[PDB]
Amino acid sequence: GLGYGSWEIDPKDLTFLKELGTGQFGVVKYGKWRGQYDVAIKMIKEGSMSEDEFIEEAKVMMNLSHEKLVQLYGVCTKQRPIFIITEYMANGCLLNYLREMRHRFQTQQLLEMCKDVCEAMEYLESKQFLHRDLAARNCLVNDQGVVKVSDFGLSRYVLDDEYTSSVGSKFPVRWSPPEVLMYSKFSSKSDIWAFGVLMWEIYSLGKMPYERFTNSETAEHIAQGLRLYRPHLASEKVYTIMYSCWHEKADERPTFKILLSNILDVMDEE
Ligand SMILES: NC(=O)c1ncc(N2CCCCC2)nc1Nc1ccc(C2CCNCC2)cc1
Ligand SMILES: [Cl-]
Repeated sequence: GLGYGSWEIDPKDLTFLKELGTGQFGVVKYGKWRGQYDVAIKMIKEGSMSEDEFIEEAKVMMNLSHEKLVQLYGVCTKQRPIFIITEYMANGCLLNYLREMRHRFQTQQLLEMCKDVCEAMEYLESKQFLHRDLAARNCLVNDQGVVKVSDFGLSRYVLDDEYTSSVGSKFPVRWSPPEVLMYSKFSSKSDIWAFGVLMWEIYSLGKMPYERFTNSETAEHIAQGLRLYRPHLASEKVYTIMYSCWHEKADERPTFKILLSNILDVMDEE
């Protein structure tokens, strides 16, 4: 089924309706399942993914369920290439959504985008599940403007060495705390750091972090104590929240449960 019964999905039940673009593993198409239900169809470019390891982990992701997590519906593994079938998010990638100036966002909307992500992240934390590549590019936006976290944990199965070497051209340097860039120490607290940068992305309407620095310069500078400036759209109270995510000591960073409380406190003042 589609979130019910088997999670090996029959490709014959799928109809391809539009190209959505490409992501980490290549082409993504919009389709319908059994003519009724919208789905996104991730066609996994062969050689890009550690497929056996992912399919085993997919059993684990099938059991995560939260409103603000993009739902994994199943896989199509009986063909070349394999497909991953997920919830359809009609407004696309959060990063691109933020950069479309026509939306004329209120800060009330930006803050709720942060709450959306923080709720998904608190749930993953409660399940001891790291995202490992949290950023605006890995969030999606549905037809109601709701933001949801996507492709949690999938960095573990990326075979492109430019993405997994901390010095590769594609490593999420700008979203990584010093202990990751320096020692490869991943934890819930490196997710917390990334969420702070993600909050800065949102309030910066999708500007790239540290845009005047190369990856290597950024890693050096954040390690010394350089930090992202307060976005003009972020109040002091909002900036204190993202800023708290970038403490030099991991154990001084908050949890996602604390961050959620902090965001809700600010929302409740409106
Ligand atoms: N699960 C999904 O719905 C979904 N997953 C991954 C993904 N992509 C492509 C972008 C890069 C990351 C991988 N796109 C997705 N949907 C999607 C939906 C609409 C658009 C259009 C709508 C008009 N304005 C924006 C463009 C683009 C992408
Ligand atoms: Cl800067």
